[PDB]
Amino acid sequence: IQRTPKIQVYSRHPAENGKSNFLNCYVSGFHPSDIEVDLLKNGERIEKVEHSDLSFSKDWSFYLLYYTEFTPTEKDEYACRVNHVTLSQPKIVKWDR
Amino acid sequence: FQGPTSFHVIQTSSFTNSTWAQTQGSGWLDDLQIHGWDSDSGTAIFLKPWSKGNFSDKEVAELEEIFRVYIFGFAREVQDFAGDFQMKYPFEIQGIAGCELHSGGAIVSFLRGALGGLDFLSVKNASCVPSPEGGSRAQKFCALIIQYQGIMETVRILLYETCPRYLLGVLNAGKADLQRQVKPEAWLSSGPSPGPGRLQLVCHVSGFYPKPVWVMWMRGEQEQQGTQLGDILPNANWTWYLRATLDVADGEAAGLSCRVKHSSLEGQDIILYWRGSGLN
Ligand SMILES: *[C@@H]1O[C@H](CO[C@@H]2O[C@@H](C)[C@@H](O)[C@@H](O)[C@@H]2O)[C@@H](O[C@@H]2O[C@H](CO)[C@@H](O[C@@H]3O[C@H](CO[C@H]4O[C@H](CO)[C@@H](O)[C@H](O)[C@@H]4O)[C@@H](O)[C@H](O[C@H]4O[C@H](CO)[C@@H](O)[C@H](O)[C@@H]4O)[C@@H]3O)[C@H](O)[C@H]2NC(C)=O)[C@H](O[C@@H]2O[C@@H](C)[C@@H](O)[C@@H](O)[C@@H]2O)[C@H]1NC(C)=O
Ligand SMILES: CCCCCCCC/C=C\CCCCCCCC(=O)O[C@H](COC(=O)CCCCCCCCCCCCCCC)COP(=O)(O)O
Ligand SMILES: *[C@@H]1O[C@H](CO)[C@@H](O)[C@H](O[C@@H]2O[C@@H](C)[C@@H](O)[C@@H](O)[C@@H]2O)[C@H]1NC(C)=O
Ligand SMILES: *[C@@H]1O[C@H](CO)[C@@H](O)[C@H](O)[C@H]1NC(C)=O
Ligand SMILES: [Cl-]
Ligand SMILES: [Cl-]
Ligand SMILES: [Cl-]
Ligand SMILES: [Cl-]
Ligand code: NA
Repeated sequence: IQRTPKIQVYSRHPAENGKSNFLNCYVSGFHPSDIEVDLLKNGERIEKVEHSDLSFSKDWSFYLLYYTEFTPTEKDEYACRVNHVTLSQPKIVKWDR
Repeated sequence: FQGPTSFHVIQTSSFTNSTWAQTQGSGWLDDLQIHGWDSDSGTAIFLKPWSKGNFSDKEVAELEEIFRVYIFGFAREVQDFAGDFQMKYPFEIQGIAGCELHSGGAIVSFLRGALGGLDFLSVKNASCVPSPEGGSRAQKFCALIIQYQGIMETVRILLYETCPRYLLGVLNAGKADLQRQVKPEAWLSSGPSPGPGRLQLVCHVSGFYPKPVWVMWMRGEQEQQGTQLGDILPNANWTWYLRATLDVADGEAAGLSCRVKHSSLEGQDIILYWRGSGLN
């Protein structure tokens, strides 16, 4: 009856170390609507994160876009962390160029 | 014309228990949000300077009061009839209503409802149609909602008379954003191996607007039928992201290219060339 969120992490531009860019996290296919989404920089919550208002697709599953400006580096690690009623603990999906 | 052809309002009503329920809402031009809605104050948020279309402030304030009275009143009625409808808490109700401009110029209206993520009802010819997934509960809801000629009349006016004029006015008022052209950028990468002796080649296409785009893996002028399109994903600032992948045997990847056709390019297709032995 409940559907767990699908998480897709991608950059707006091709990743180039030291070049400014956008980090997107598309959270979709979930039900019910209540959800918690954070973007992480080396495991720590980014506070300057923008998001779309709740929407849903034709099967009535909900989706959201969360995004932030970032500059990818050799070592900095980025991720999207999601908590939903269907998950025991937050699910973390790492950014991979 | 290019860009969105439809306007729709959405509702997500969450009934946590017998004493608590909240409704989330917004207004959209296909996938582009133009209205926000504050859940507890019951007030609209205008996201673009042209979000009111050609409607006057008066008419917009009138519609806002209609949605506010509807939203608060909907939670009240659901809570009263919850018992009779054998509702177990928590439950979630969704709705979508709007209209669309077709080729030939006809505007078609729609209103759909869901319960628990499943289809519940739809509106056809100003009438409540119960959905099979809704069962006896949807049959009962439609029997009850027609008992109130007021709600019915209002839904009719909003769907078949307000929405078409609103849609034409807002597609005109917003045409500097809705019909702009933004060029994509494209790049190549190698994905995980799909199987023995195979590679996965990825063609990334991002930042384009409007949404229609053509991306194919090629061998010269020959389109590779193995090209798998991913889901068209959103970016910030009303643009899109797409991945077109191809499964190939190693040794057969040389000679491949990715070609992009988009309205904004004006016939000058983007062509990327896969090169061998890590020359990318
Ligand atoms: C916001 O925009 C809407 C769309 O406006 C048009 O498109 C935009 C993008 C701009 O380019 C505008 O300059 C342009 O007007 C407005 O709605 C439209 O308004 C016009 C009136 O201005 C209206 O035209 C009338 O149509 C009736 C017949 O309509 C029936 O039949 C058609 C099919 O034929 C059907 O599609 C309809 O649904 C109806 O069933 C006709 O009798 C009228 O004729 C009379 O007036 C004309 C001069 O206007 C005169 O030459 C004739 O001799 C005769 O007296 C007239 O042509 C459109 O039908 C209507 N479009 C829609 C979808 O509704 C909208 O205007 C407001 O609402 C209208 C319904 C009307 O009450 C107006 O007076 C309102 O201002 C506008 N504003 C708002 C706030 O919505
Ligand atoms: C600037 C913005 C432009 C927007 C342009 C228009 C877009 C509109 C599209 C269609 C939207 C239709 C859905 C809204 C329905 C509102 C109904 C209604 O009467 O709500 C209000 C009052 O409602 C209540 O108090 C009753 C509570 C809700 C009862 C349950 C309703 C179930 C949902 C409708 C299902 C309809 C099925 C059959 C219809 C033919 C306000 O009315 P009024 O002002 O006359 O006092
Ligand atoms: C669409 O709605 C209107 C309500 O105003 C109905 O008149 C239509 O009903 C159909 O036509 C009438 C004249 C009568 O023959 C009736 O039996 C028909 O159902 C209605 N259309 C449909 C198909 O329901
Ligand atoms: C009803 O739901 C709210 C959360 O939505 C909760 O905090 C509250 O405790 C619940 N019931 C009571 C006893 O108020
Ligand atoms: Cl996932
Ligand atoms: Cl055109
Ligand atoms: Cl229609
Ligand atoms: Cl390579
Ligand atoms: Na959880």
